Amino acid sequence: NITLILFLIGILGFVLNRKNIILMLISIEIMLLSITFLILLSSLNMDDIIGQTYAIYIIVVAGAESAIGLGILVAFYRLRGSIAIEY
Amino acid sequence: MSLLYVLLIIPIIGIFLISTIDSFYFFNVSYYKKIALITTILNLIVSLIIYILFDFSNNQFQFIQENLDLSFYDIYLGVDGVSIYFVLLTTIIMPIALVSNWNSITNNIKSYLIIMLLLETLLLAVFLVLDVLLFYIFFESILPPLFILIGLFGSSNKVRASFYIFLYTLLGSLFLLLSILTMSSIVGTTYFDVLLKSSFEYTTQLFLFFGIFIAFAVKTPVWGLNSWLLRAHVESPLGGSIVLAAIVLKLSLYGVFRLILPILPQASLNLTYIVYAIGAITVLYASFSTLRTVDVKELIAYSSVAHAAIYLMGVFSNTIQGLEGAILLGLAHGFVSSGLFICAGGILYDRTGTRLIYFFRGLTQIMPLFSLFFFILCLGNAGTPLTLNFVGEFMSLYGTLERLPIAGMLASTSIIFSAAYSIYMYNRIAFGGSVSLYFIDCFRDLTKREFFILFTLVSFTVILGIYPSFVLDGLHYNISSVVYGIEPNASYLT
Amino acid sequence: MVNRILFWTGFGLAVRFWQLGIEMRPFFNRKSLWAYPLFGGVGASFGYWLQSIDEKQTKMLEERKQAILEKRARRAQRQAE
Amino acid sequence: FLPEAMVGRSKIDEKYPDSDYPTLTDKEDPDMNGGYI
Amino acid sequence: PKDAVHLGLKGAAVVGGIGLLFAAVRTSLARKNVGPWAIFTRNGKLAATFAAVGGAYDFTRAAAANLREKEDWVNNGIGGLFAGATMGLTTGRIPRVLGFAALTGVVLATAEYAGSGLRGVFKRDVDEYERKEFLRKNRRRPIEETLAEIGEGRGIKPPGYYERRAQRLKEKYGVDINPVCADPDQ
Amino acid sequence: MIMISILSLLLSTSVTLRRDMSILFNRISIIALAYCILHDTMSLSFISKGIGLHGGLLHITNLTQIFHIFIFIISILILQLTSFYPRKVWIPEYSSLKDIFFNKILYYRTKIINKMGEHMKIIEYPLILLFVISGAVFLISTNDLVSIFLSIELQSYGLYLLSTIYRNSELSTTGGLIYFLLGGLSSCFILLGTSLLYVNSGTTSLDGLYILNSISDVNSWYKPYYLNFSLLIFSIGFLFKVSAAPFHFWSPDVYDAIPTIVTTFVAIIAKISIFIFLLELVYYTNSNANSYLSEFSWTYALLISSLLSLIIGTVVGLTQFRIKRLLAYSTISHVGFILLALSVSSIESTQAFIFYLIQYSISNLNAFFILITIGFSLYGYVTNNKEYKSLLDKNNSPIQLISQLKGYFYINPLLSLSLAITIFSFVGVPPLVGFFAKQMVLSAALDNGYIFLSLIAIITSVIGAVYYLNVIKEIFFYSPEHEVNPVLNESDSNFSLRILNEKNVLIRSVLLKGRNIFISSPFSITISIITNVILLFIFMNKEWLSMGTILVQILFSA
Ligand SMILES: CCCCCCCCCCCCCCCCCC(=O)OC[C@H](COP(=O)(O)OCCN)OC(=O)CCCCCCCCCCCCCCCCC
Repeated sequence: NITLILFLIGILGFVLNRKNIILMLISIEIMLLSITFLILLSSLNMDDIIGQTYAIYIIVVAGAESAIGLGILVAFYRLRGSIAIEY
Repeated sequence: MSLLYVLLIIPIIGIFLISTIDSFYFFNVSYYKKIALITTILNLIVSLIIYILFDFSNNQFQFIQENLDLSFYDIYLGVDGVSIYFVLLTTIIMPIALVSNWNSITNNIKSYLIIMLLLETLLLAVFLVLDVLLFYIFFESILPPLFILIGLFGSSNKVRASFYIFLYTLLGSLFLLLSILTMSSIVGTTYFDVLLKSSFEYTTQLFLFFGIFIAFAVKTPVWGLNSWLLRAHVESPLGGSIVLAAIVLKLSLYGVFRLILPILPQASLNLTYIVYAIGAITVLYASFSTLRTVDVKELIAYSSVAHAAIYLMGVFSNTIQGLEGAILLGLAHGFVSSGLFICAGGILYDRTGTRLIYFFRGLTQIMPLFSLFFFILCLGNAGTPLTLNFVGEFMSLYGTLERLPIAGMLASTSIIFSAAYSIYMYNRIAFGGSVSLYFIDCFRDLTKREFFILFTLVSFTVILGIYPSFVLDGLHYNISSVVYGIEPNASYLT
Repeated sequence: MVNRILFWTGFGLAVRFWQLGIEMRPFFNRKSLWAYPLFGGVGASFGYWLQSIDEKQTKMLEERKQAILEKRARRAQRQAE
Repeated sequence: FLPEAMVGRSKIDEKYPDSDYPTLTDKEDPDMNGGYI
Repeated sequence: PKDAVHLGLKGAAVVGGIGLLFAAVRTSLARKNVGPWAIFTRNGKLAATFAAVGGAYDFTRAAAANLREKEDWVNNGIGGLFAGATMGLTTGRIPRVLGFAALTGVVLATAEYAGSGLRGVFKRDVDEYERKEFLRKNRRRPIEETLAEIGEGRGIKPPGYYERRAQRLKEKYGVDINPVCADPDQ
Repeated sequence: MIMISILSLLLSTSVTLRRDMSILFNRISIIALAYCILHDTMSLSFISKGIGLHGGLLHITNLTQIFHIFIFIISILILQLTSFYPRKVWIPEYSSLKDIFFNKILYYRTKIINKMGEHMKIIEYPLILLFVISGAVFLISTNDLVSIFLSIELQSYGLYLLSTIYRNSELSTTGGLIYFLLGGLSSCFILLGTSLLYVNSGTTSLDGLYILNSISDVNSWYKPYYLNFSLLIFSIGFLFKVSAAPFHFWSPDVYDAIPTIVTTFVAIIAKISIFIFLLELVYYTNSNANSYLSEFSWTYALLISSLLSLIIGTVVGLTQFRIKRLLAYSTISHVGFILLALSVSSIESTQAFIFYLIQYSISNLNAFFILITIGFSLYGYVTNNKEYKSLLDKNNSPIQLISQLKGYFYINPLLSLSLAITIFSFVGVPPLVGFFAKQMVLSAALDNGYIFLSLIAIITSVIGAVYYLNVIKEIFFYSPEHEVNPVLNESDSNFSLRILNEKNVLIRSVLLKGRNIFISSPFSITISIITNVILLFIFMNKEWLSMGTILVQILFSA
């Protein structure tokens, strides 16, 4: 239930935000944690170590994609000098 | 290598020689025009050889070559009476179209000749294919060469014209394609010899009819779907216009014989009163409209609309006379409309640079050879006897009157208005005062080239107008196969 | 008129022709003339290969049709009861 | 984050002016012939 | 039968709710600070229009069903006619009223006649090989079936046409049929 | 083999900083992918709906292996763009086989062939290229929910990297940001859909999910609503990655901003892997009995997107003036056709799906190849047009506007005809391969009762044809704005070329000009083969169409 509310918070990050692109990166991190938390709790209910394994690979991949996204942001910011959307 | 496949191969060799001869000789443009002309001449020579060997009373498709290496999309060619004369008309017309532009292209001559030669192979393929999908593939393949012909060699408004003829034809053909795909799904095949053997259910026939008729109405064209013809046939180069009016208009007519009369006879019988209302409306509205048209080629283009309505009414008459009249009128309109476009788009437009009728007057005084042929073509466009135009109009209108008298009478009224707009145009150009005061320079009369592409066209219509049997003899048995009905005492002999 | 080798020999010949036209290079210069046999030779090789593929495809499709009438038969015979 | 000359409706408006399709009134064009006196 | 008013309210609510969704996005994408109450102030017209089309559409088809006492494709096109008309009324242009009515009524009618698979086509649940084979080889049919669809005459003169022809003329005109002999000897 | 090549290339790449190695590394990647084709050609000698591999986490089908090879062949063709210089010098005195294979030619090539162009100096470009391929082929062969997620991220993250690898272009970094940010949101929906399957079913195995679906399709306590709803959320994320409407806004911006050579790979490879993956998942989840399951079938999201893509792709393309945005919208309309064929789950539509995907990939490849070749050809031409001067990233995207193609028929008539053939294949004019692709999809949709969608497909096709015609009109109806460069042919501006034998001894010395500078053979030949496949398909259709027929029979084999 908490995991569902957290997914909304990550969803709501995209609704409320017109100009903060950094918040877009953070809202993906919230969504991914919410989905991993749901898998972890379900894996506990169904006594299944595969759920924990799936969550570990989501942490690995979401950590890997955070680094790519920050690198892409750095290449973007090197040329623009701002992460602000003019709106 | 069947004679029919030879027909499609010669124009492709001409394309090869046209586009490679510079690697063997700066080559002169006259060379390209001579390669292209001889190419079409040998194609005409082959079609004449086929006609000598053609048999007038065979229900088998003739000069077919066995493939037996079946694939998904194979090209089978064959000819019978209903297709033999359309093939001949295509082979006669295209050399005349080439000569009609001999001097008036002057740029991108290689592209013009390659496009013209490719159009011949495609249009011939349309009349020769023995499969309904094969029919569609060639009916549509001509749009991109047609689109690029107008844009490369057309007049000032050729951009709007090329778009109109492309999008009208595609949109209608897409509805014909839907109808064709339904047929192949039910039957498993679109080959003529086995699709005609099948029997579609009435409501299937009804919905198959709308899909096909929507395409054939855009291509006839019927009135209200004819904007593309007004634009394309006028903005096109003269050769394009001749091919567009004398060959391309005929594909929907030949397509009624292969796509609706044999498989959709119940739908055709039950919907004739809708075809005839549209056919009657087109005869009147077009005739009144061309009476007020001020562009000479658009007036001549608009006449094609009125005559196409008459042979469209003939093919739906279910009578022997209407169907023979429809092919004979479609053939007759091919020669006469070709001559009238040469007179307007070739003779007048090259001398003056304009097509407005306001600027022409008294041309007979300085140009008596142009007026002599122009009058004979204005008589033929009016359906005067001893032209193949009368034999076709009378037989087409007789079938229309017998099938449904109210439409026959209205379609009959075209005897007045065809004469009306044809002679009125003729007088405002050849007669009607002395030579127009707008001409500063005097004009020369027909050149030898102009005389002989008109004499040839007026010879074909007149000889066929005195002895139409040359064509009717090869239509009697095949036309009989497309009739739907039975007599009380002849049906079911025992 | 669908011969695999004749068509694909010509296809390779047409590829060279279109290529030279695209480069706006002369179609027949005598020192380059070895290329048309080469292009048509490789084209002929592709079509001998397509021959063998078509043979195996025909056998496999023919085998599938038998399995389809076979399935319809034993279903229809089971319905006879 | 992209320039106007690549995504702006402004360049589309230049490439396809609304003026290219003449709209008028019975006042200035009663005969619907384009204002032809 | 069906409740025309009740169905229209459900019709008005369902497609008006999406308009309320699209209205909130406009407010969210609004640039100047207009607050949260511009959902019904600046974009309330948008949501109102949606609730009107959906109400007009579901009312009339249900109404057309009651008037015709039938359920077929005609009712959705009729439903789409007023649905299309309602949208045109917002622009205040008569050609917009007719054209959008024509557009909507046509698409929504061919959608019901054809039965677009957007929710799923109907499964025949039969040997689909057999239906094709029957349609493929039904190459000759009893003459009566054709006579029902195409009728008599117009060149379709089955054996026995002349006998019934006289009977029909006698019943309508009261005139006996008897062509005169063309031979003086007879 | 793809994994050995990636590791081996990386090790060789790790210990070098020389940007002149970039062209060589690209060629080795072509050689490496050729071995990958060989190993997968070896693997097709079996008939099976599927063989689970490697502990059941992967699987192999005849379909899977056919499309591994297709992905490899498309990647080899695209890799030519970074493996051969765009222009060459040709002369009749160096055209014999004895010349090309025993003699050498010498001239100042650097400026002529653009030896130091940006697309020839990125060492790691072929390596990131192979990483995307690995994600694509792993996604095809994926049999498990976790394998699905890992493969889609592997392919997706590589595509973000490729969109940004031109790190000095403001356009490319901007496009990389947009794809990553919206692509990362799309990946949450895929992970959310996969997770909802696991939490309800208790398995990550696609086999087990199909078994659960199959028994639940009967005609109480644990009614399986989760499967359709989860796959609906799962599918939405995959609709973003194929740029299907209404999830398509990102692609016209990303495709235009990133360099054209990058756009070629990015806009082609990803659709093939996702669509093929979706095809199997559509088949095994397709309910037979008309029960409560079929009414909530997730595949309506595919049918709605096909409808929305048919309209958006054709209507919005009407006003595009930039050539790469038009291609992006032209693609959206074509995935509309592809998604219709995937949604109708018939034998006919699956054959149509398989054929349409391959022929569109080949055709879209040709359009990009022709567009890059026209850009490399304008080197010997100049223009005074004020619009062209104000273009950004002219080196990365030489052709950016349709107006730049004005009178290209007078600059290179036969190359312009190849463009026209390809575009006419996009509209569906017979007897081009594009027509036959649309024809099969329409016949299959018509035979399954999809009349309304078939009618919208034909109507949107006429609208789509308008902007296709608009490209053709600029090439053929007008005289060009580009003039040949005067200083390239000025009767005294001639550069020198030496012809030398096997022993580096002089043979001849020839003075050359700009008219001796031609398009490189790899690009002209690839355009020429594909153009002739499009044009001559009606004579060569038996094997190509029989392959898909057999593939569908295996998939449908009761
Ligand atoms: C029976 C089944 C047949 C199936 C098809 C078989 C092939 C049919 C023909 C397809 C295309 C063939 C093209 C043939 C011409 C190629 C040779 C050539 O290079 O011609 C060049 C010509 C002039 O250009 P050039 O002389 O180089 O420049 C001089 C400038 N002063 O420039 C030109 O000629 C260009 C001419 C205009 C373009 C052609 C007409 C429009 C074609 C649209 C293409 C797409 C549809 C293809 C349809 C094929 C037929 C259905």
